[PDB]
Amino acid sequence: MRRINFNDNWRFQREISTSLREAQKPSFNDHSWRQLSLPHDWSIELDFNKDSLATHEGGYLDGGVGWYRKTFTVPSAMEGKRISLDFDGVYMNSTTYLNGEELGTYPFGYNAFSYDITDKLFMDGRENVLAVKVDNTQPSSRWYSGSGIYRNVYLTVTNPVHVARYGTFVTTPDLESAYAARKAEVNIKTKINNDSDAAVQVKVKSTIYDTDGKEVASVVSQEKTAAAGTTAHFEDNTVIENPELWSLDNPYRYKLVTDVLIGGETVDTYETRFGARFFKFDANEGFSLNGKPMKLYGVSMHHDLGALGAATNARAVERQLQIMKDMGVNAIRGTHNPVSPEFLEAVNNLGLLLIEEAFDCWSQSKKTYDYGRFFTRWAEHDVKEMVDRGKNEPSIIMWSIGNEIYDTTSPSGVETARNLVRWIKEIDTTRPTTIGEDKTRGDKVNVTPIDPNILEIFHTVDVVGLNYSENNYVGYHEQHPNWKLYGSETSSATRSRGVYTHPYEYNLGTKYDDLQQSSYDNDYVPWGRTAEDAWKSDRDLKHFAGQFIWTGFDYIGEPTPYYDSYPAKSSYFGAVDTAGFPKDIFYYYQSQWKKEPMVHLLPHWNWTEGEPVRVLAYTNAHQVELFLNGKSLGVRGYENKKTSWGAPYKETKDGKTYLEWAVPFKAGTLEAVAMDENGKEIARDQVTTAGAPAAVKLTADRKVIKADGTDLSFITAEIVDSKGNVVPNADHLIQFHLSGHGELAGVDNGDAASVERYKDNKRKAFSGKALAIVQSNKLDGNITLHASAEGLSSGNVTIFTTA
Ligand SMILES: [Cl-]
Repeated sequence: MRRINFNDNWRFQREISTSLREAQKPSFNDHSWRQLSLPHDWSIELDFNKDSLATHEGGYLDGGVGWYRKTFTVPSAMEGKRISLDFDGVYMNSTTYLNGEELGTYPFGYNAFSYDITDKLFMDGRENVLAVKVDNTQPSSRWYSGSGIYRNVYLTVTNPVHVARYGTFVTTPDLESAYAARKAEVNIKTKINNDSDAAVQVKVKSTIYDTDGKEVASVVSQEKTAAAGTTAHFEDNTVIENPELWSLDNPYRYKLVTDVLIGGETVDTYETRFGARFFKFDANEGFSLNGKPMKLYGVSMHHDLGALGAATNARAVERQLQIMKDMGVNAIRGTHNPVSPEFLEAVNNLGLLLIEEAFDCWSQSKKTYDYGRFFTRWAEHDVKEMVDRGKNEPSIIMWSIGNEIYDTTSPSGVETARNLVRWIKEIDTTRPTTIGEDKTRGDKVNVTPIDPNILEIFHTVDVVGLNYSENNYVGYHEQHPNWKLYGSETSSATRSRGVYTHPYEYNLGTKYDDLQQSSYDNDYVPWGRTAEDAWKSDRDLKHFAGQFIWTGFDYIGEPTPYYDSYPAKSSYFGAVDTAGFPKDIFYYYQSQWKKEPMVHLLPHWNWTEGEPVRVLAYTNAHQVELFLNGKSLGVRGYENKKTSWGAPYKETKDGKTYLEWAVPFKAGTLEAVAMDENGKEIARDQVTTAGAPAAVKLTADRKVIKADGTDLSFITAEIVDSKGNVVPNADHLIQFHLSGHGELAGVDNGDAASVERYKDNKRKAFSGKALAIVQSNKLDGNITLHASAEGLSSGNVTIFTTA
């Protein structure tokens, strides 16, 4: 096979009391070391440490130095092949050794890297020893990084003449024109390395298949010389008749098969999935995909997967992006680093647009051990790795050169911004460059005079991302009519799932004794906005392409506004908690961004008789009538408004994008009946007063999963009363017992202020719920999860795994 899974049969040990510098030596004694499979994050397995050098920013989880070793033989089927060791990502500052000799060192923690080991392996079934030193000396990060070989590891095995790494570039030049003529013009550039010791003549055959595997196009290149140790470049054009475009609703991808021909014989075969799509950022009209105008309904996403830490998992990342798509999201910003290949696969298959972002710093460091100290020597390598990895991916629309980069106020920053966009364009000229810039925010009210160096950087990129800068959206468009503006980072409102504090108080960067934030859209950072305010500023302007809220999902670390407030260890920014459980604001975004009628009530209905409860309805319906125990508490409605260019939206006469009642509490059932303009019912939602806690209820998101050792079932554990109603403030400890053909990969409840382990077999409910993550093994069979709590009845669920 051309690519081999190399994740199995590793050994791992943290450096704690004594130096592991000798672990580079083949003869080093690792018989005491832990045996594991990658991917692996060593930080997520550790207890929280309030004295951690990671601090609150890194979620109080230690990093430090760790070593991996693998002892292996080479199969005889690999003799005379080119062999490379491919890491998708190691966090961070790794040094790799084979048979006691350094292959190299790799500072950056979020790019793939590769070492040719063809001439370094012992063949003849002799033992080889790989040793990887991982140096995550802290503090290295403003968010939870994780530590170790947290992404997949592979061998690439080819004949001496082969398609290079990232050796194809498939494009659809002038697709808008071609498509109106019922075709896609397909430009294919192919790089062939000759790693033999003598020149060859080589041709490239390019065959395009549809998703059913039907051939749709074919082209054979002219012959070209490839001298020994050099790359030959080919460029070929073909046509797909009546092409299927890649779009959000139909994320259709073709497959290019590249055959490398020498003397008519195939010496290499290489596959490239791609999509045909075109898009535009317009200074006046905003964004459009395949000629359809739309706003970017965007979220920022960090790379951790909650209770899995950084350790990549295709199903976990697909689940996060499915939940974002359910919220009405059409676009993601990879804040603030290249994403995993599993994340790319998910956005390509789900139909989501992606901004890929290289850097959280250039040379000026944000944290002592971050990439800043490497930047001046490695930035060209790392930015080109990101672009070269992702240039064929239809989901990727833009390349961000950085986020909130201090250097952009300096002439040094101007020169760096020119270098980064030049280096990107040497790989890919088909996508706009961008940056996320916060330093024009100024006083949040008036149009900020732009720093001269920021202004020259805004002229250097194709598309200007503003962070937290609503006051400039109109002014910069008027003063710079050719700029394409969007919100690269917005809101940073803070909220805890199921917490309904200070209901009539709108507070900025305020801490409470409960270590929580309120889900009335009424807690947000001093630089930020409510969800509503950041949305209104965008909604109202056609020229503004859209926005990427901070954030879609909670992540580990950055527990703002609880800066020094252990056990506050994970974020409040997410629309959805680390466990995948939506907060109320998830339904606010649905109400603004989706067409399918919905209505969502908050808060819960467990209060004290007589107390006036602030009741909200998030809804895209014209009106809602609220009922308590079957009796009307009154109709609330929107005006059917239009933006300046006639786009319809719903807002009250007082400017609200939600509906509101004040209800004297009476136990029972509160019901929201959503109606169209005519009074016809189009959606309903209810909340019931819960009784005493009685049982643990388990629900699997997927009852059947693959017995491949990596597929997951996400099990919701709820605390319910004797009628099955979720107890909305329940915090009961749930003990999980797993039996069968699987393992408990993690537990979570999304509570930012919990220092319960993620790697454990018990978890407290938070606001009624907890999560258990069940992983398959390689033998098919049944997995049974039993969940108990003191004084309650137990819950049980069976998962089937298929081989
Ligand atoms: Cl593509």
